[PDB]
Amino acid sequence: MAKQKIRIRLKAYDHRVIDQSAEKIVETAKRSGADVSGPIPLPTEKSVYTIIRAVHMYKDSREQFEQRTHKRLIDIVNPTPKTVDALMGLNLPSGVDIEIKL
Amino acid sequence: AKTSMVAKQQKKQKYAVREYTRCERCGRPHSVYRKFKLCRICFRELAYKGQIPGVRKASW
Amino acid sequence: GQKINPIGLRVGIIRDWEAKWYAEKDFASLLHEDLKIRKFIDNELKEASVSHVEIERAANRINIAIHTGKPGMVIGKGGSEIEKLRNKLNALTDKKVHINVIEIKKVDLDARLVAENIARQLENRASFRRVQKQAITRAMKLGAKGIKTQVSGRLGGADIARAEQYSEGTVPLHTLRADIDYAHAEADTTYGKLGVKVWIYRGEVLPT
Amino acid sequence: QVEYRGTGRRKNSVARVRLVPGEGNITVNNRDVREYLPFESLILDLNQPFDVTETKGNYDVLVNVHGGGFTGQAQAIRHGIARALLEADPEYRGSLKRAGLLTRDPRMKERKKPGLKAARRSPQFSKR
Amino acid sequence: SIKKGPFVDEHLMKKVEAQEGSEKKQVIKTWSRRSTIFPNFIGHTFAVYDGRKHVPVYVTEDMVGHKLGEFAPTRTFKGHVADD
Amino acid sequence: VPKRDVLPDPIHNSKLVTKLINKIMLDGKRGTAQRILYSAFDLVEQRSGRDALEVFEEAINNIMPVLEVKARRSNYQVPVEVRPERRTTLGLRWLVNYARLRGEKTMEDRLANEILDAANNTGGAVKKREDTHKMAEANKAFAHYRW
RNA sequence: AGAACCUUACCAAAUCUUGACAUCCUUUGACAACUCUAGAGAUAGAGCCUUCCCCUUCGGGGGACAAAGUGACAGGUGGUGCAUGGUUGUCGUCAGCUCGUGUCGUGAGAUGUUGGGUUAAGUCCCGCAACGAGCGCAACCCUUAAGCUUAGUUGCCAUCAUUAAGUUGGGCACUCUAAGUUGACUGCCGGUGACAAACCGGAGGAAGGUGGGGAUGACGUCAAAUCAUCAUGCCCCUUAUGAUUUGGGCUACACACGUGCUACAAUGGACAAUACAAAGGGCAGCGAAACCGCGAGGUCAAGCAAAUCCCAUAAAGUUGUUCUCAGUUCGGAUUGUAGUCUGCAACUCGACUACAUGAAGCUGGAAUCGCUAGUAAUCGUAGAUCAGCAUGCUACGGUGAAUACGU
Repeated sequence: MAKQKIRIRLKAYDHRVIDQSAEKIVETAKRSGADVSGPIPLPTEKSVYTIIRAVHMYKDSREQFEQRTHKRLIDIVNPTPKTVDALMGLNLPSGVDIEIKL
Repeated sequence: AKTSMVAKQQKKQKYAVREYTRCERCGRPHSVYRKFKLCRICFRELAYKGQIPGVRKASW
Repeated sequence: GQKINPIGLRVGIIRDWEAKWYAEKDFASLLHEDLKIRKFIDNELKEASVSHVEIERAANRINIAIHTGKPGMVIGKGGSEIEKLRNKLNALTDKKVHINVIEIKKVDLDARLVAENIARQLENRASFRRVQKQAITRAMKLGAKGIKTQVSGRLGGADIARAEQYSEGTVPLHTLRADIDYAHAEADTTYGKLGVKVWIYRGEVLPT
Repeated sequence: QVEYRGTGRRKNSVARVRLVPGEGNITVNNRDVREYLPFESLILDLNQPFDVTETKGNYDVLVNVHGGGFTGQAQAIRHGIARALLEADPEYRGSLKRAGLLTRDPRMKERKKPGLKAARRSPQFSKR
Repeated sequence: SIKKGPFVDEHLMKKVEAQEGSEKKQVIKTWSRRSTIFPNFIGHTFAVYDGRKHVPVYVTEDMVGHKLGEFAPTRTFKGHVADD
Repeated sequence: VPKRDVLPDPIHNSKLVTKLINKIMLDGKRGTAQRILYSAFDLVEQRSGRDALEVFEEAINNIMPVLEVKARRSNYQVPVEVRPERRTTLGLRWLVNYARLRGEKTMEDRLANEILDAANNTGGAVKKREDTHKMAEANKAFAHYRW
């Protein structure tokens, strides 16, 4: 669908750090403008790594692992160079992976 | 031995794959992941350390 | 089994990682970047006796901080040393850094420091027992709810290996809100090798 | 006119039931009940709500649904029905809760752990 | 099999060209695993390295059903007491 | 430890059908037993014109043990009444298990023959009844003065 | 959690000595590549050009090269797991095991932790020369069952219009997605019970007596396993117990053993139509459409770093036609031929399709294992390891039961 817009994606591994950071960049988004979109969730993909507790043998007693990956989705309408600075001004803390986009 | 096999899998090769992708620090080839290039035990005993991201564990 | 380390259990809830950076799925470049950091620090550890170093990593930079009981070893007199270490680091890290020393507080109650210490007295052939009783004793003055302290191997540089432990106070272990400082060590004198397994418990707290 | 609406959850499925007053004639996904179930002639059990509650019946029905086999979602049908008949009048709960049909059956599949393989069988011992 | 098409290791051909256009041998050395028969290689006496010591085999015209890649296995009697 | 019932089945209207189909369901294919049974209650009425409940209910009385044994200890064994749950469970259990043992090629002929012969007090179901009720309630003298 | 080579440790052959490789001193130097020759490669034999790049005032300094000397050296899948660290099974998630103070006893030891009652639980009350503490069970955390708020794209389309189609206008009502919080705790009622603990039943609610599950594994035991993940004491090898390479074998074959697959057919077999998932992976990788070919596959190239697009039809099932009990249109082994892809090359030893073959076998003896409800039984899907290769492993859902008299 056609519209003037900003959109980004975040990624990190902790719902608290990611959602407080979302509170930052939403606050600063509408700080310098309007028409923000909230911190829209995403399915939060996962992984798995099954390993045997072992050195030599005894495969029956296996072990697992995983790496959750939050995903967050934000949009803004009516761009301007100021909310740009709200994007590239504050990501902090920096376990996040921002990819500023249009 | 394992020491010259480090050199084996390090050098140039005649073609694409006579290779094996073994663990950086542990000299074990088997039971290795491409994502990390760490062997079986070593990823685990480091996984406990709270070093690599991340949780780990027990939700599946 | 049999037992495990708590740190891979308490992690996910009540401790962040010792290493942090962007995934992008390319880990190996950056994790095995971290791996050499994890090597070289030994040549500070030998003089410093540090607890743990973090690696935060923003986009274009690196930011770490080493937890010590001995700052003066690493800071240099008036900064003579950490710049030198940046120089010997950039040669292999091949990228910039802001190495930023951190002090850990109630400074010597910590685990890897103290485990390292008792190992140190076992390096010069101290008898085993006084090490452990004095460990727990000073620990209890400094404030704590309970400690365990262990050794393994051939004691007194002697016949077939054994293991003991002199714990005091409550050491809540199978619970899940503890925030305990587990560590481990090694030491050789003449016969095999001697490790330990320190533990503590110092009150219940979350990272938020 | 007016209709009522409650969901249906069971057995890794999801049903969005739309309860419209009518004679009773049902087309899930714009498709009749017979046209959706193999074989199946246990359909009167989806009309078990209509025998005990809104006796004898009936209301026409619309619904959309996906996920899980035919059974678990055929019985995901029931819960938005009972809930919706209680949206109408809480009168009907007393004969429902002495029959159930509303407690969204919490049971479903179970993870594995070593012993189970390509089909669900746990292992043997080494004899002789 | 083959992805279109037949082939040779192309050290074999380079040898046996000079061996063959002129008078031939009763004897050859080789490794001959990445390679095979086709009409240039008949009559000459190749010897695949069996693992211990290459054995002379003389090619025959009819070696279309059999090939060069192997003639005398590494198993070599048997390994077992009984037989076929 | 209680039973966790099966509700009705309205084809043809009764519940013993409901308990029946589940035993025939070899390897979890409930529609096949559903079909062949329901057709069995078409054909049993077709041949020997009568009601499905006449042949079915009457047979599963005729093949239904009411006295029975159990062992314990030398080799003694108590004669024992059958609970109504196990009563029908045995009727249907041995019913299908021998209905197999006829040996026809057809889905329903074997059954209609089975319960329509049982309803005539013939067939190995009835013979099983007579054997169990033979060894039972003939040696009652020794094992009866107990639970 | 991937044996053509590689891996691979083992064998034959040609090969090497600070060596395959790492640090140190000298000695230099930024580094190198393409062809010929000989060779199976390893290699060298020659052309050719690696070329003081960061800093120089003629030297120099440096990451980094260098061939040679080269003593310290290096290396050992070389032995001892009954010398060790570390790591892991097992008794067993069995419910227990221990310490202080004090008492008794000549003492070893006992006392607590015993008895009554009670529990899945050394769980808990009461009583008692015993009082307290710890480790342990429980919780504490993840996941699951319902609801409330928040947020609405790639998700959804209820109101409507439009459409191959939610594809787009519009919408966030519902579903959903992931975040915050409510709830279940003998907790409310009734009886029983030493009034107490606790047991039994009643309501409510989505969910009642640890609600299902997971993770978690006491003191210790088996001188249990591993020196071959690694680390390491001792001992041993060194012009070879170290090294490079080609080929080979780790996959043999009179036999037994164990694990698992498909069969011994009418709930069945062949053909045709037809509906319902969940979860997970894809950047030098997913391979859409269309085209060729019987087929594996091939051309071709759109979209795709992902709620977008591809993997990816889900299969079982349901409806139909035929089959009418045969070693059969049962089964699907073995063999020959013709072909597809990957890799250099599929000969030992890859996988795959097409044709033909058409094995043993018609429910299993003596003995024997699994399992108490989303379980067994049963169908298919995804992934890791990965140039190619999983009947195995892990997770994913689909259909879905009988019995539990009783100790």
